[PDB]
Amino acid sequence: KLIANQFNSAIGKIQDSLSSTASALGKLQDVVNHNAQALNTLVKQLSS
Amino acid sequence: KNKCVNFNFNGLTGTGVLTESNKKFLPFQQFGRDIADTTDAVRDPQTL
Amino acid sequence: NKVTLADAGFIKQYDLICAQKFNGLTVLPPLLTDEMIA
Ligand SMILES: *[C@@H]1O[C@H](CO)[C@@H](O)[C@H](O)[C@H]1NC(C)=O
Repeated sequence: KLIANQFNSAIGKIQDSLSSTASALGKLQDVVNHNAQALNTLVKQLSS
Repeated sequence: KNKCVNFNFNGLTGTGVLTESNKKFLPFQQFGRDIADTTDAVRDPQTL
Repeated sequence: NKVTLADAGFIKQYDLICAQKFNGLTVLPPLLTDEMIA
């Protein structure tokens, strides 16, 4: 019973931390940012 | 206006489709540029 | 919800994305949709 309660509490804490705008997913956002920056630079290079 | 045609505005030549625009050009403005310095808007020489 | 995309490579029949598209740069969609991964 104690182990079950501890596991449930840990899962609840994980949910609360994730939902409170923790900005934890930096690694997944970096890919999108870099790809978009590369494409925008490629397009903007046409003014030279 | 609404057909894919070649156009020549005061020696500025191009190919594309012409449509009526809502942009607010000032009296001393005649051209509109894009991120890649591509002409996007034009003032008609006669009908303004 | 936490992470937002820029272009998912879906239908773009009709900003920066239009400027990219008019200059010959396009994005292709993944084979496995999110439902299959779920
Ligand atoms: C001639 O040029 C004037 C310039 O303002 C323009 O208003 C007019 O429509 C043009 N055509 C004729 C037939 O006057």
